[PDB]
Amino acid sequence: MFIEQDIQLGYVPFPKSRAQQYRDEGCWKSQTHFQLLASLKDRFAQRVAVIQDDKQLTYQQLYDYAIHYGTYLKQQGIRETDFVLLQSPNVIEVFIVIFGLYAIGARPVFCLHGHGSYEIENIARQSRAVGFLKLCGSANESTATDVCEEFSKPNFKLWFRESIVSRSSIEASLPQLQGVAPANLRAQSESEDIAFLQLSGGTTGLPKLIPRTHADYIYSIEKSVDVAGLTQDTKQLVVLPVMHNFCMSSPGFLGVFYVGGTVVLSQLTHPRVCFELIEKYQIQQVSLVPAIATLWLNAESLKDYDLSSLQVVQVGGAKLLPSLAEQIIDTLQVKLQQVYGMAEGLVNFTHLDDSDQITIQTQGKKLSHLDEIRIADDGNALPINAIGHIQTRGPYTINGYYNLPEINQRAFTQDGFYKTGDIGYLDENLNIVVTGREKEQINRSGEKITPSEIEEFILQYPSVKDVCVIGVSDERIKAIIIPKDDSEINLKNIRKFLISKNIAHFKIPDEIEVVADF
Ligand SMILES: O=C(O)c1cccc(O)c1O
Repeated sequence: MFIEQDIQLGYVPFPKSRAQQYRDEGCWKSQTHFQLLASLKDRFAQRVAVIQDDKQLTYQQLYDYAIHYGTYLKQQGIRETDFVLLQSPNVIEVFIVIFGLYAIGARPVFCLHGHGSYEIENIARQSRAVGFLKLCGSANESTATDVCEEFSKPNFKLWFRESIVSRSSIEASLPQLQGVAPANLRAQSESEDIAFLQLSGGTTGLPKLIPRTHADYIYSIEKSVDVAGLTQDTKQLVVLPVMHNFCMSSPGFLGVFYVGGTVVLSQLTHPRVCFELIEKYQIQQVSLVPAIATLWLNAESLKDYDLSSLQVVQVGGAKLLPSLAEQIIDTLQVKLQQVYGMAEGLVNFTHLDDSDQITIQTQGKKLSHLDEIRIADDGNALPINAIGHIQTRGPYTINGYYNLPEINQRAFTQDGFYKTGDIGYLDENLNIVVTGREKEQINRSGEKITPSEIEEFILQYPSVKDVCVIGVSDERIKAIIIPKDDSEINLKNIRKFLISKNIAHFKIPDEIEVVADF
């Protein structure tokens, strides 16, 4: 079985007990991403799935192009369970390449547009990817081979390097299909096999690989569809990066596909462009982050377009100020829907029948009744209305990043809960309220220190069992160390140990404290 090899390659699977419950309860279903697409072509063949400028794909056309492009990848040497990096802006051909890979059982590795070669190089190595597919909005951008020529080290195993330039027609975007006869392409992947790798939030360093299976990702999409209220008449505007988990599935373009609705792709966030598309296509839903909502609400063009069709606006990132939330609701005359989610798994939505106050003040309810949210104090669970470290496990939450055993020992609890790094509380209605991050960045005399970084090194000290690197005002760096009982755990020795390891001088603790617990 593929899972046997995957485990040896760094995949941490769902424990057998928890996997059975998720089967028994009807969470995990038996469709891969491509079996889902086939059944969507069966139900919604002639419905428009995607629009981008003057290009458009019905569900039938999406499935046909995907078959064709999958046949081409197969002829080029891509094999089932191979990892392939996919970097792309918001162009319509990205849906052909995603499902083309799914059609032969290849495994996408989703990379944000705007990630540099520095990010691509480490992701390619860590995933052992054999391919890099890069889509370009124009003939000016860097091709897949241009990016690979920037690597510091050769990567011989990443031998497939293909670029697609998005042009005025789909047929002209995929000229390599011209000499390929479409194939009955048959992958043997099961729904519980790994479907793809996502990337974690890359604000503090190199992104981590996140393995999702078909069954658990499609389950999350099914649930998101219900809570966002999507139907086959839904028209959704896509302004966020297509490669990002939010835009993909919360409820994302996959949620719209799932119901036979229409996705409208814009390469741009510019207010006037988006307002025009909303008016033109009578868009009813859009997902935003606060920075885009601020841009829209302060545009003086707001009054020049008919935005009457807007019904719901998702806002994700868990960093939405109540004042802006209320401005969103009243200015756009929509139901606000806050989304607190993460590529690693758990997603929380406010509900469409929620009071406006709840949508203003909270990030709503977990997708699954089998989702488990622990607000941890020392590790112990806290009651309602107590602020603590948000931890989670459930039917679509990863049990480990891919091919990262040392990080995994730290990013998950002993009983297998994912540690989000966020703090917050569950209120009286069981709505999550995110109030901040567990360990923010320290401002030590100009330098910005990532606590997680200093913690990793200090954990390489033999007698150390736990450390928490915090900042004090003056800002100084303090390390709270829990010993395994060692007088050699002291400031001078820890500092010299870190210097010897060649960390940045400006990231060494200025103070130590050896306690028995936090
Ligand atoms: O990564 C995120 O911030 C995010 C936000 C909302 C919904 C999601 O699925 C996410 O991954």
